[PDB]
Amino acid sequence: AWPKVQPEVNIGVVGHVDHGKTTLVQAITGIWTSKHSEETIKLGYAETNIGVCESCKKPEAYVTEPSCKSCGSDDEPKFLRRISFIDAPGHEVLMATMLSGAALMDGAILVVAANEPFPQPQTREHFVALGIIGVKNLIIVQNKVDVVSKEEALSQYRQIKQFTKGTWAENVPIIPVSALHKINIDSLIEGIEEYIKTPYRDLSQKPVMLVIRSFDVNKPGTQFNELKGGVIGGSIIQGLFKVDQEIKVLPGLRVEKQGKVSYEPIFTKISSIRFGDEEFKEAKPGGLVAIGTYLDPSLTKADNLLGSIITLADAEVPVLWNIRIKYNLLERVVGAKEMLKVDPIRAKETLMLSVGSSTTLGIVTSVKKDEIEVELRRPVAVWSNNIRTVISRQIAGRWRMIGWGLVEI
Ligand SMILES: Nc1nc2c(ncn2[C@@H]2O[C@H](COP(=O)(O)OP(=O)(O)NP(=O)(O)O)[C@@H](O)[C@H]2O)c(=O)[nH]1
Ligand SMILES: Nc1nc2c(ncn2[C@@H]2O[C@H](COP(=O)(O)OP(=O)(O)O)[C@@H](O)[C@H]2O)c(=O)[nH]1
Repeated sequence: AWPKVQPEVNIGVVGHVDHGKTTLVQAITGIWTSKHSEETIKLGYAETNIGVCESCKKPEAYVTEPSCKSCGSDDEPKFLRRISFIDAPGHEVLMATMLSGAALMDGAILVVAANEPFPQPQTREHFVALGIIGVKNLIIVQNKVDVVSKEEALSQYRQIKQFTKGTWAENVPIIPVSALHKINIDSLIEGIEEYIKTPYRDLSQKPVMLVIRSFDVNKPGTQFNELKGGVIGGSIIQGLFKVDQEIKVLPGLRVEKQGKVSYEPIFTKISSIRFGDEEFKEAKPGGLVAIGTYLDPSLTKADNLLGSIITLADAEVPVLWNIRIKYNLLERVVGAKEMLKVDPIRAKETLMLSVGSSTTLGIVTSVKKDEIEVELRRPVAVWSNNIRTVISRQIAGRWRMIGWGLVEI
């Protein structure tokens, strides 16, 4: 038998909308992401086990369920790992969610339609977005190869391989498939194993989890004495959490008093840990977890806590209202139909910073070549110095990434 274990890695599936992201995840997992249930946790999210048939031949040997029959064995295949997929379906340019999901990803798949000319505009943007959020274990999937000749396909392979020449993606593998008719889906599973390894985990590190959702899971009609603590859900970036640990939510609760706004950490205990509809006793990185608490539900209702981080109660985690960022910029942003150039940061101009799952707004109080300082509209929990942030500006009525950087403390 295969063990029931949580997902150990997140892989984001992204690409120009309509190019087949949602279908591809379904080909692999057997689940359809928009929408799914339930659950809640939004986005697209789907998990699958991944296994190998030792007797049989690769790629065909790879399997997402515990049977080797397809290669001729009644033998049980070797369990490799459980993985999860996160894809943001539908409307794009809407992503402060690409930034949330950004910090969840241990690697990505960029879906490229084969019956359409490459790069499309949203396809170039996603390729830069990926560099900015610094997720570099990347497989490029050439989808819909079934609608075009081996030849039209190799042509696009040429174009893609060329377009990544000189880039950090120069050696990123390109895998042809049909998500809709399920062709060569095994080559892809092989590639995922080869090109997106579960990262080193250090379990001694201080537990930290980004909150991407919060619910009140009590159904209407629920008797008061049967009520359930608020549920927070999100993904653990480091350390591990255990049922019954004491934890706190940062920045936490927000106070008026009555004209001067501050933030108080929110303290509570972990009542339960769920991955999918599986309960567990611990939560490590990878996958999206649902943490039950002893919190008054009105605290977690309707994603109130979105953007928070969760640490253990006695953890030491600065909450700052001003931050120093060592930053790089892009020379040009894809912009309108034409390439656009980014002005250097100017004093007092307001910016959008994504830290972890937080998207928070700030006014730039100092600017130099490699560093800037911003006054934040809302404080951010900085759980370490390595923390990557994504600077974005207001360009044409819509917020758009102009570069990235490291928060310094
Ligand atoms: N650990 C834990 N997770 C829970 C619990 N109840 C629900 N979850 C998790 O929360 C999600 C399910 O939310 P759901 O039951 O749909 O609540 P809801 O319908 O959104 N709330 P509402 O009806 O108020 O809109 C899943 O991720 C599930 O695993 C619980 O008691 N403990
Ligand atoms: N022929 C063909 N059609 C596909 C393939 N993948 C997706 N589609 C179709 O493309 C349309 C939108 O694809 P979808 O999975 O929703 O991509 P998304 O919008 O990026 O999430 C749907 O009608 C799918 O049936 C494929 O591999 N081959």
